[PDB]
Amino acid sequence: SALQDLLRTLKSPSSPQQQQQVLNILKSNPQLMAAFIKQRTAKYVAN
Amino acid sequence: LVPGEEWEFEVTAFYRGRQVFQQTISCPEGLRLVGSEVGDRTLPGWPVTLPDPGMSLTDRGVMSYVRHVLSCLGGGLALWRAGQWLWAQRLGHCHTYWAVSEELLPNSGHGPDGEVPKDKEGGVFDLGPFIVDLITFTEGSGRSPRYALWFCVGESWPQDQPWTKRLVMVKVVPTCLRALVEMARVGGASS
Repeated sequence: SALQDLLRTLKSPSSPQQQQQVLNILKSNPQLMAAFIKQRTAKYVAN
Repeated sequence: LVPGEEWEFEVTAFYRGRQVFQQTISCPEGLRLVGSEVGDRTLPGWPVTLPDPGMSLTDRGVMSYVRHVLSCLGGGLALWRAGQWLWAQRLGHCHTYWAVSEELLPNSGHGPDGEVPKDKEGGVFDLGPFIVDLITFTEGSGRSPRYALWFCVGESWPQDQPWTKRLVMVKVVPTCLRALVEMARVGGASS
C-alpha cells in the first residue's frame, strides 16, 4: 500500500516490467524508500 | 549474466534531428542497436534495428549518408546493466560518442562524456550517484538527476553545432529511472 501509493503517482504511461524494476531499486535501497516516505509529509507551514 | 538486474530501455532514434523510431524493450541480456537484416546470432543482447531512412525522410542525399552509417554498424552498439553500472560497447566500424543528459539534449556545446570502447565494454552510467542525488532532490536540492543516454553514431560529437544536424543520434532511457525521478517530482520536488 505504501508502494501502491507511489506507483499510483505515475501520472504517465508505463508497463509491468518498468513497475517491477522500480520496486526492485526500492527494495535494494531502503534509504531511498525512507526519503519518499519522509517527503510525503515534509511540507509544513513555517515562519 | 545473473537475473534481477533486467532493465527496460526506451530507444528513440533521430535522422538529422527527425525522430524516425521509438521502441521500448525489456531484455535480460540488454540490447544492441543494429542497422541491418537481424541475422548473426552469435552476439548476445536483443537486436534493435534502426529503420532505413527511406520510409520517413524525403531528402535523398541524406538517405544516402544515413544508409552508409547504418551499414557500418555491424555488430552494433551493445548496452546492458551489470551491477551498479550500465555498460556499452561498440562492435562495428562507426565511432560512437555518448553523454548523459536531459530527456531533451541541449546544444550547450560541452563535448561528450566519452567514446564507447570497441575492445572491451565501458561504463556509461553509475546508479550509485544517481540515487544519492535522487534522495537530495526529494529533500529540496532543486536539481533533478540525469538518466538519459545520448549516442552520436558515425560522426564526432556535435560540440560546436546543433545535434539535429547529425546523421544518427540515439537517445536511450532506463524507464524505471525516469519513473523514480517523476515520483520524486510529483511527491513535491521542483528544479
